[PDB]
Amino acid sequence: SAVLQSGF
Amino acid sequence: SAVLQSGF
Amino acid sequence: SGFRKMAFPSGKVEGCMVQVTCGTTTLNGLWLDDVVYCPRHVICTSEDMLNPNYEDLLIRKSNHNFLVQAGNVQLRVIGHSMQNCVLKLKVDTANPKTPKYKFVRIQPGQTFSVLACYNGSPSGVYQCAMRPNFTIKGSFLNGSAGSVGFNIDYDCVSFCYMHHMELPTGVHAGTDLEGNFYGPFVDRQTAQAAGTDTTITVNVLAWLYAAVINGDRWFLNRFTTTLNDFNLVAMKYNYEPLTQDHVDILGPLSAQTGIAVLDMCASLKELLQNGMNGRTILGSALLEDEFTPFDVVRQCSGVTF
Amino acid sequence: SGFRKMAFPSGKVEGCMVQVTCGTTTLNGLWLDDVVYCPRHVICTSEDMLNPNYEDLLIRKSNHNFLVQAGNVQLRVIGHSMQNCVLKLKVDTANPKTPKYKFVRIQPGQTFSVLACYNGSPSGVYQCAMRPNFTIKGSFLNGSAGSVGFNIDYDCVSFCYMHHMELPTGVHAGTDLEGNFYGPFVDRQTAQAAGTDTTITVNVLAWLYAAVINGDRWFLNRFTTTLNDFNLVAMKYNYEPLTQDHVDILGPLSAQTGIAVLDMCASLKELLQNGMNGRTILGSALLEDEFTPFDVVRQCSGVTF
Ligand SMILES: [Cl-]
Repeated sequence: SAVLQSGF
Repeated sequence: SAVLQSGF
Repeated sequence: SGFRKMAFPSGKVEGCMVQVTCGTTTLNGLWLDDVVYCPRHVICTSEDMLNPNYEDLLIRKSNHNFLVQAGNVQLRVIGHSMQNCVLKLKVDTANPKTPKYKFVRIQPGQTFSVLACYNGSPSGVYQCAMRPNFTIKGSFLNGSAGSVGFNIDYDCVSFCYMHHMELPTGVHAGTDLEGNFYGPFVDRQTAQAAGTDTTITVNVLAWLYAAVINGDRWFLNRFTTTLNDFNLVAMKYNYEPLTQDHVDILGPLSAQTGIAVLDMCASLKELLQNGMNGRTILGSALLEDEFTPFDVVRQCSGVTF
Repeated sequence: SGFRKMAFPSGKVEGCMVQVTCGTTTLNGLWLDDVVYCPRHVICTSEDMLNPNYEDLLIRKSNHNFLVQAGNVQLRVIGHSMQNCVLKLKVDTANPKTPKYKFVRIQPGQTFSVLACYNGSPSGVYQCAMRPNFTIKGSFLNGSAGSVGFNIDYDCVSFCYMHHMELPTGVHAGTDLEGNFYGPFVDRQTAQAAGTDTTITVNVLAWLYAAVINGDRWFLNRFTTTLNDFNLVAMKYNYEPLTQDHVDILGPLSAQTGIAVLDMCASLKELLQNGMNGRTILGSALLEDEFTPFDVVRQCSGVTF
């Protein structure tokens, strides 16, 4: 699937 | 031969 | 001489990168004048990503819920709005390092430099193309969302891409700086797939002209072709159609080398039908399609900014 | 994910580039504090290049014979000396944009970013490796001499390369910032040739680890090899010997992927003896040797500066 590339 | 890469 | 995949100098963009944090979610933002632009998924948690109602999630956010850091300087957010898929955070200081700039929406086949960033600090710069299927083949990890793609013309930075997400097979998808996605994608953790990608024919032809200028001419044959006959073969190998506008755009390179575009096309047709037989062009064993004609001209004539 | 040839952000270096002109000869210089460093061939005319007596030519130059321009600002030269193959022009203003910096002499196999410049203004940035024969495969036109190669560590720029000349077959040769040439070359328009180049084996192994991290694992076999047996095959294909230090340098990548270095070596040996059979690794149809192990770690872990 599509993965949103924000971070922790 | 070797070429020196200065400019005009 | 020599020919390399060259990115734009990144200094003008580096002074614009900040970190935006909303709770545990952190990504990069672009600080221009008194506005910070960032992907709206910063207001998401990990559970919200499957099906986020972005309006509901943003109604619950106050200005102070956004922590914006430019290096050591914390910036006070004094307003916020959502435009399509990007947040706009009004901040109380204008960025002193703001360059002259434009927002542009690029066409597939066009190239740009990406400044890969994490936590508001740059990791690296590289050039990439907008693929015909509206993805780019970048290098992006978690945290990179908000990194931007750009072109430079003299002193004006044209921002054309904000990074948002990774799609299956490791390709990347994002928006223009007005927050509209390139291609038929949405900022949701759903099943989405990049469509079939094709080879940007006009860019391959530009790269073969680059090779000729650098003295790699073994693939030059003696035949010519018609545009329609060329496009019959190109189509079979998943190449985009060459249009008369493309032929005209290749005019300066054609004039420089003395090789008509339709003659270069005859040589490309033979490469496609017969392979390279172990040979390389410009150090490459595959045909390269991520140099536009302008990219070749810039690199081979030394345009500066 | 994804993997690309990534250059360092160039902002810190861009603020240091100036134009140096001595009569009709013009090239780039590096303005650090109150000194401008540039290749000494700027004091040459086109005839002087065949066999220049640099001491005689510089005795005839006064401070005012050097025109140094930083954009719009003309800089007054108040002293000049020659150190090996570089000029040092003392100027009357210290560069306010001087970063924290070191001069380093890099080893063959190491990589760095080049900021290609003409007339003191940047055209582009790209990453390159110091080849085993002490050349680099750059992209440099007339006017580019004085462009510099660099690495960044946090805030410190390590300058490692100043460009001077092009050798037959389109490879490039230069000096460290103390003015000593890399390799057995001289700044003269004489017959000089790059020696036989070899493939940096430790870098190929780093790149194969990069591929595994990105999920390209088709070339992984089930055998192992000894170091000595590996080096017998590598030598046949013009690869550098792998040393135990190299095996240790590959340790972090090995640990990350769970593949012992000697197992990766067994897979490289098969690629060398059998080819790729039309397949690609990381989008490439040839083995790539211009990513160091640190380059892979930086890109795959997202180190910032
Ligand atoms: Cl290739």
